[PDB]
Amino acid sequence: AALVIDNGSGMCKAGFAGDDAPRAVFPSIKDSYVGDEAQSKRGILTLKYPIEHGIVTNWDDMEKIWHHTFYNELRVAPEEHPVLLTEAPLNPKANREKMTQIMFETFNTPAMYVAIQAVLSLYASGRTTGIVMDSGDGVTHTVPIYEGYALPHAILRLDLAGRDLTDYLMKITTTAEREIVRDIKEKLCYVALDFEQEMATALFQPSFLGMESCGIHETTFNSIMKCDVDIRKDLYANTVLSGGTTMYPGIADRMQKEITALAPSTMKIKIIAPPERKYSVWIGGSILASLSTFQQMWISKQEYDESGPSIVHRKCF
Amino acid sequence: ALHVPKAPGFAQMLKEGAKHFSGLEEAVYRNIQACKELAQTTRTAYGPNGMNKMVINHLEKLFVTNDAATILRELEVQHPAAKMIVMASHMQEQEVGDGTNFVLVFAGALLELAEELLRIGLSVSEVIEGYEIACRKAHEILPNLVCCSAKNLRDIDEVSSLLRTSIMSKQYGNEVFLAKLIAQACVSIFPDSGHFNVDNIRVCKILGSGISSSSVLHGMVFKKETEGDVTSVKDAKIAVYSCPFDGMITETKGTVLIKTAEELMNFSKGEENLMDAQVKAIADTGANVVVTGGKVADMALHYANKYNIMLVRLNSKWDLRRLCKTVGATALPRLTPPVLEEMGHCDSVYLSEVGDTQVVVFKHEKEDGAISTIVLRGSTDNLMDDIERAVDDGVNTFKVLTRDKRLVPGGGATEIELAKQITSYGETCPGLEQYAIKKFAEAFEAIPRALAENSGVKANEVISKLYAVHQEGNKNVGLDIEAEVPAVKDMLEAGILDTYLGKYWAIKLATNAAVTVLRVDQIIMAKPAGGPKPPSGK
Amino acid sequence: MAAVKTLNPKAEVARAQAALAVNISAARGLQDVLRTNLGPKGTMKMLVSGAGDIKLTKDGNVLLHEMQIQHPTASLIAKVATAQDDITGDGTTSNVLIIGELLKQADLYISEGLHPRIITEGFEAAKEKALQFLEEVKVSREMDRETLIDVARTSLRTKVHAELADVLTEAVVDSILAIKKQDEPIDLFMIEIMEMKHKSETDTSLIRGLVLDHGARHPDMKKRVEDAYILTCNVSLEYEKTEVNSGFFYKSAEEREKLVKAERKFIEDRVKKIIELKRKVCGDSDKGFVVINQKGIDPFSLDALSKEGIVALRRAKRRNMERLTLACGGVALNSFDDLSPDCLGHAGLVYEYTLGEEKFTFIEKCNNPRSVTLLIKGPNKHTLTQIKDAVRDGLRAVKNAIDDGCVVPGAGAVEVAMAEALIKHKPSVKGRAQLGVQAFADALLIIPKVLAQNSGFDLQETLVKIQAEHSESGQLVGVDLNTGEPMVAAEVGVWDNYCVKKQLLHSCTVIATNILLVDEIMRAGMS
Amino acid sequence: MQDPNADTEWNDILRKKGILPPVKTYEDMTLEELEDHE
Amino acid sequence: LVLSQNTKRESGRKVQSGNINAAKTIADIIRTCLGPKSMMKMLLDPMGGIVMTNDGNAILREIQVQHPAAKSMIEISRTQDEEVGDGTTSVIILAGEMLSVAEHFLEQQMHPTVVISAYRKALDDMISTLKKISIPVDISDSDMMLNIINSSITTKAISRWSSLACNIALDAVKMVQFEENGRKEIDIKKYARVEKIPGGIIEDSCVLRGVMINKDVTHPRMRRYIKNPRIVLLDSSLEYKKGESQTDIEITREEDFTRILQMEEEYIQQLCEDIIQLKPDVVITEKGISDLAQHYLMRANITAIRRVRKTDNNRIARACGARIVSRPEELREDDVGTGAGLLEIKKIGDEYFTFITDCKDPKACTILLRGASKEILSEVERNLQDAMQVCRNVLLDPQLVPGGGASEMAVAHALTEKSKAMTGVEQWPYRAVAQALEVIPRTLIQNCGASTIRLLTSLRAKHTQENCETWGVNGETGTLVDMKELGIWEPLAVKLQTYKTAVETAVLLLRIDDIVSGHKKKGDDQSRQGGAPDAGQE
Ligand SMILES: Nc1ncnc2c1ncn2[C@@H]1O[C@H](COP(=O)(O)OP(=O)(O)O)[C@@H](O)[C@H]1O
Ligand SMILES: Nc1ncnc2c1ncn2[C@@H]1O[C@H](COP(=O)(O)OP(=O)(O)O)[C@@H](O)[C@H]1O
Ligand SMILES: Nc1ncnc2c1ncn2[C@@H]1O[C@H](COP(=O)(O)OP(=O)(O)O)[C@@H](O)[C@H]1O
Ligand SMILES: [Mg+2]
Ligand SMILES: [Mg+2]
Ligand SMILES: [Mg+2]
Repeated sequence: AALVIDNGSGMCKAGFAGDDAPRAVFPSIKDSYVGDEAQSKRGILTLKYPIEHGIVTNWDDMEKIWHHTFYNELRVAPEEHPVLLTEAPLNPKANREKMTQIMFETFNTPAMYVAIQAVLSLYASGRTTGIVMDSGDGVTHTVPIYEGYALPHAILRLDLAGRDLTDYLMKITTTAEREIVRDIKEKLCYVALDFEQEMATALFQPSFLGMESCGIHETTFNSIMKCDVDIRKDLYANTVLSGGTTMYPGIADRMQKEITALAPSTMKIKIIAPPERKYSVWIGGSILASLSTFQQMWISKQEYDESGPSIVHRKCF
Repeated sequence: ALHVPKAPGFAQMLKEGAKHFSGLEEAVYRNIQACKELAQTTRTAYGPNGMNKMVINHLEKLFVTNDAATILRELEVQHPAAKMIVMASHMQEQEVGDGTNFVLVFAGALLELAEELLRIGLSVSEVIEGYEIACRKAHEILPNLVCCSAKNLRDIDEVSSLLRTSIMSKQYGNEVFLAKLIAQACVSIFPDSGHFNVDNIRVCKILGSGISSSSVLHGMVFKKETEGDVTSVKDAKIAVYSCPFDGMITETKGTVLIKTAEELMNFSKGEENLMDAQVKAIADTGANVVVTGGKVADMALHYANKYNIMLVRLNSKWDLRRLCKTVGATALPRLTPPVLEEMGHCDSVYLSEVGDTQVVVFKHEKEDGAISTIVLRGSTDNLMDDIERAVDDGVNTFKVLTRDKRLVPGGGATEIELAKQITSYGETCPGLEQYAIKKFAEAFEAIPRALAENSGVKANEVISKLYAVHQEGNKNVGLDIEAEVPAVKDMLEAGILDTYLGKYWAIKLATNAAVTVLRVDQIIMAKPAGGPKPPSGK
Repeated sequence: MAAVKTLNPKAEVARAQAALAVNISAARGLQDVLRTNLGPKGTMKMLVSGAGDIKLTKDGNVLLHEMQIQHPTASLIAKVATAQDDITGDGTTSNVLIIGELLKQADLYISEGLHPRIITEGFEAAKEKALQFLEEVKVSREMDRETLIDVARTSLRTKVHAELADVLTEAVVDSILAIKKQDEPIDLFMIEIMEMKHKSETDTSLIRGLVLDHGARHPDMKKRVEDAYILTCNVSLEYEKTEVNSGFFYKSAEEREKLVKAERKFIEDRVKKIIELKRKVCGDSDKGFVVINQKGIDPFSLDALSKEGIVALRRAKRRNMERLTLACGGVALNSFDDLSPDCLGHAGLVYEYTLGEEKFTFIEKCNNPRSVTLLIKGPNKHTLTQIKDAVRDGLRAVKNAIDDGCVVPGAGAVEVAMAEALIKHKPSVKGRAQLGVQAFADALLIIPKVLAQNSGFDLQETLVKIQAEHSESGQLVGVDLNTGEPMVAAEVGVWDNYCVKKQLLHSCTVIATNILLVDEIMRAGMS
Repeated sequence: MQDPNADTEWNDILRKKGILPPVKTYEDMTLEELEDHE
Repeated sequence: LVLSQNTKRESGRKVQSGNINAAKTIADIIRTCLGPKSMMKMLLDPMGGIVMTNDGNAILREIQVQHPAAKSMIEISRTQDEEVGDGTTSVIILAGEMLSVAEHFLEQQMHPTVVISAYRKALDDMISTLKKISIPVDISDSDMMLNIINSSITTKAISRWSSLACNIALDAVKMVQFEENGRKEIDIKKYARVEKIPGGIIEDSCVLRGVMINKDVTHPRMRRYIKNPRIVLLDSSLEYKKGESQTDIEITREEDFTRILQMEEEYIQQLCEDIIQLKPDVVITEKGISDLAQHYLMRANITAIRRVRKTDNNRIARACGARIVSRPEELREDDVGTGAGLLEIKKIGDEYFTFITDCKDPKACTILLRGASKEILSEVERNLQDAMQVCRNVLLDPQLVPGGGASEMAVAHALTEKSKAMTGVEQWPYRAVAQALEVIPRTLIQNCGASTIRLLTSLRAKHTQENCETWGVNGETGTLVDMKELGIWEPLAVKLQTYKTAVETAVLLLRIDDIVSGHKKKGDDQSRQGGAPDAGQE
């Protein structure tokens, strides 16, 4: 089979291909028996999670985690199973070379592949083309995808995530009380089609927060407009949202309306954002690792030995 | 007793949606039938009388053309043997640029005749032997059929007469105009060195004035506007920068650390004074035109307007490289003033409005340069795309003539002479190879047959006439398109000629494709994937 | 995927090698199932219908029709076995085994690139030589009770337990040796077979008379008659309405009463004729009178006959007419127009037996009955069915041994000897059909092989011992199922039917040849 | 669905994950019919 | 809309190539079942049955198709089987080859009417050539007729028992030969019944000098063996049945019920007395016989058999020389049947069978087949039908023609030699139809496992000499032989009908260019057939 380790700036969410749920959610997942079956895990339990804002800070930590998400929470061997790792969109090449050196050299994995988290999210929803708006805890990303691959040239990156969202709400300071504001953020926070008619009975606009770059709907629109005019229909009509940040307000229709406004009066835009399987990236990875085109895309161990960081970078510089 | 079970072994162990075909009946004949369907799909587009096709691809995009390779690309060919013939046709397009439809027609014909021979009782191995030996004879023969040669590629009348044939099959009605344009463009390029690069012929498609309004431009055209207030320049001193037209910033991270009210008061004035100094150094080198591959800053644009410099912004890097080749400049990664060698020059750089489109034109007056543009006017984008394909055919023919200046007669003359000579060779070869040699010979008849069928005349009358006249000794005789009845005429004296290399490679690739398709005996198709397509091809 | 699938897309097709593989695999599967049926050391299979009914069987034909199979080759072989059973009664398991083994031995050489046509030519040559060797080794014997007993033993010991086989032997041989007329083909219909479900299975007996599965429906009728005149009739003694829709019309209750008395005059007259015959033939109560009617008898007629002391059974079987006229010795009548005492038979005993809810009528002590009955007694329905199958096999066996006065040694002896003769004959065959001959020989050799396999011995060692003994001595030898050693089948009383062996050779060769020459199985009659 | 449901493995994986939902007898013969054969 | 939603319509070269490909597919289904080295096919009926055969019509009859061209080819096979009873594979293969060589000419711009005219000319000349190369035969030569029948069964599974099957078919046909009132007739369909009892051995199968039915005596007192039976046949029931009218009776008197029942008994007595007046030994009825009638017939010492089929009764009439009657009062000695030499009723297996099997001059017979199983005997019956139909075709037209493809090659050569004088445009289709006849030898050679190219070349060359019209192929050795040395001689009628059917179907399928499908039947009112008036007709 193929181990599908979904880092997803969350937990490890590792398992096997074919499983509808991961089997190794390490971060925040016996005793009185004999052996080292708690101490070895007791060490990892208090180890800081390397990925911050969707980027790996401490690699030794991450490697120790993976090693403990292979030998302890899966009780398997990576020397015979291909691995599908996940990376955040627009992830530096250096991080890719590091993780590929870890897998092929340390864990001696026969073959591996690194997929974009938004692409796997789109896969778990069953589609292969569309523009994914991924807004988590630290970053916001718009990933246009056509034929199942994240077009590396139309990835617009703005920053208005859970933190930036709860910020203005705090404005309306202490950790516990800004987390009361964040509890309200976690709970119902219905998106407003029009803030006028929503405040009458009491990210889209940078000025609201205090930024001066662009809204998320503007971001999606321009990411669609930096693609093929023929696939434009598919991008506009298959916009898939993901991320607990964007889920909390449940923003579908405000986006839809202002994106329709921006787009020509031709393409009909439909946004599918009701899943919330809480393992979308994992299921997308499992689907990919189950396919045979994954064997096609395999960066093999021999390929790695022959090319190195160049094979991880897929040439084409 | 109401169901036949799968036989023990491979029939049972095979996966669910997989298919297995084996033998002449399940595999060879089905492959030949698929290739025949392909050849039939593209046959009616062969030649000047070939009709256009309106292919709509999966993205609902429309292609109106009689260019075989374009139709094949935009068709979703799913049968693997047909896929192989298309792979051969695309290799022909890549190597030569013209002759893809010949490859298809000839491969389909060879496969049909191979099916015939297998039915009479020959083995695929013997068919392959005969086809290969006959291809070798065809290659031995073709050099002797060469009638003309270019003898000069710096001229424009000879080059126009030479490109006319390649740009006649496509765009039959207007072939003197387009051949003139493509000859003008090709000869402005093609330096004293024998190397000719086809990417240096640029084609700008602007809409609205009929194809006769097309023109050649010794220079470059960009469907852009100017960033500043200046729009025209008569003695361009272009300075090209791969960097933006802004102040250089740090690669790590930059923070303006203020600790005194004075630093705060002076920072912005210092920034603008720095920008003024930079652009004034550029202007003082004499540059009146600046072309940046990156963005433009508001202050830098301000000062470029102040010092009367025309600013142009080219988003693409290939556009920047081609502009550098055009003007004789060097893309500087810094905003430093250019040295006398790093600067480029143009007899004119101006903003114009061709039709609805606004364009920036870098126009030389000399009848040369490193890059030339063909501005195609036309009432339809599809029409202009078809004319661009015709331009590509003419340019690839010019390159083939730079590589090999030899020419063979067209209009089916070379094909008929090849058929005759290879039949005469097969009549001498004893053994079971003679059948396959004679079928390989008769396969050439498919070309004048398709030309006749498309002209609207009886292919049998035409082929009989051609055989009779080529028996009398005339190897340069081919069929006449200008005849309501079956007729024939001297292809040479008419000026209808093909490229030795074109025919060479077309025959080689078509024969290899047919022979490859025949060598298949078992096919084991897998269940169709839902995979996100090939990873490398993106 | 082929020619047929382009015209009928929902078509199933097996071509050349695939078709051969399909057919041979199915044949080998049937053989694997039936290998255990062969011989007395075989095992009984239990077969449960979709209703839950139980069958205990060792019979190849029964097992075939009862196995749950849907294969075309299995259908072909089932029909071949059904023909074997319909004509000979035995030889079905051996039929299936020889078919499967011919197919296997031919696949041995066809996998080596040999064409099946040449194997079939070798099959035909070997058939000729084997039929010759069979006619040569057949033992023409005057069919005495001892010989017939040994034959029926060889069959019944394969089909049932040893004690029950030793009983059914005497029953079957006596039954046939009784219903048999000198040089006149044996009508097995003249052996009724009645099963009773009350006592042990070793109580199965031969009644030298008849057993009807019904009795008298009038209670006052005697339940036992000693010296009985039997009147076998096919005359309605119940009320029959007119064909032409008559109906009665009366103007008074007295006229209605007269019409009620009159409407039965027609049947009262036939009852009176019977009663007058009874009085004229037995003027006292010393003898008895038994009427057996193929048609009905209404309660009025039953009363009229009981009053005179007649035991009347009604609605007997159309075969019992002939069985009673051949056992007892009367004449079966469709009318009592001119009936005489010569129309009557005699039975030295007639009585009735009640078993639960049913009644039986025994007619015994006939003089020289050319018809008898086998009373299959047993405690279970499946025991009775098993014994019925066994007695069918045994009756067919004795009939065939009498009809074909020759008899062939058993225990695979004839097969061993025919294999040796075929192998010695091989050089006289021209070309590679010698391989077909070899295949025929090793196929014939499956009977001793399976017999050894079922007695619990090593097939190869036993077979080499047996072939060695037959080549050094020439004595027709087969398997001793208790020692695994060679034994002379003719000396130990293991006999087979020459007709059965010939039918095996012919039908097996023919069906195997036709199967090997199949190159396409095709189901395309859909839609 | 995003793609046309056909004989492909992608739809099958989606289905496995949970997306893209997937004369008889003498019993009937009359008096006349019974006589017919007998 | 204009036409229904379910109405599809195809037109043009697509339809033509599709029909030709469907025909070619039907031909490829049964191409391997041709010749003495053919292989069997095990087809599965939708009734759970099985059909093992190498008979073209059996195969194509158990297949069902949806393409109308394939339907036309199956109808070809049916027509050939009904007319001549052989050639059901040769006809299909020839039609397929002709449609192939017509596909060749329709790919070019030749109109189907031209191909059709050429086909009709070629058919005329095929007929002329067959009649010219044929030979006559003396039908009184039993050995000659047996060899003729062997040449027809050598291809079928019963070839193993060839003397037996040949004698069976010959005896059967010679007996069922019947002339009455100046009209010769054979009628193998109604007489010469084939009755197959599974079991026994095929070598004991025989044709009876009489008939056989599956019936027993009505009463076990009847005789089952009679050595000179006088036989009476009846269409009427010997029972007392109701009248046509409403014959309700009304009873008031006491004696009337009993008298009516006695009247019934006396009517039965009177019928049986009308019968006994003729003093028969056997009485055979198509309807029932009452038990009282059995009593009276038995008193007369008459054996009676009831519920016999009308066809069986007609065969018994033809065999024993009797006339069926429906009113015993109208019975005559001219209606009584003498000619039978033995009536027996014997138990075959577990079934009683009535034989009338010592007849003198029986104009009907029963072929008693014995064998391994029902399927094998069904195949034997089909083969015997082939043999008998061939024997009949011979006795009608005693002209003989050489087989092994010799006739096909002779005709091909004659047509090729006549084509030279044509000098028109139909010479190509003509010479194609001439060279399409060689698919019979070709297929034969293929089924042997020999080299088609070399052997067919040697044969085509042999048939160009003067006295070589009889040279053909040996289907069991893969060589060339003279047919007067091999012995394979077909009936001229068979070959004529084969060629005619093939050419006519080629014509039928070439005239089609358009298919309209899906439209409804428009007929539901009890399947309207013809009922209507006309214009006078007086
Ligand atoms: N004026 C003409 N008369 C006859 N044949 C011509 C003429 N112009 C071009 N051809 C023939 O048309 C064929 C090429 O046409 P085209 O459709 O472009 O096929 P390809 O794509 O293989 O070049 C060549 O055989 C060429 O000789
Ligand atoms: N006591 C015995 N010892 C050795 N062989 C026997 C004995 N009884 C029967 N056989 C052989 O076993 C074979 C199979 O017996 P049976 O199963 O009744 O025949 P079938 O296989 O036709 O049902 C027969 O060929 C018979 O000769
Ligand atoms: N022994 C033989 N050798 C060569 N050809 C034969 C031989 N026997 C028959 N033929 C020819 O081969 C063909 C066989 O016909 P067959 O397979 O029975 O199909 P059909 O007669 O129904 O067309 C006929 O043309 C016959 O003349
Ligand atoms: Mg061209
Ligand atoms: Mg037995
Ligand atoms: Mg025939």
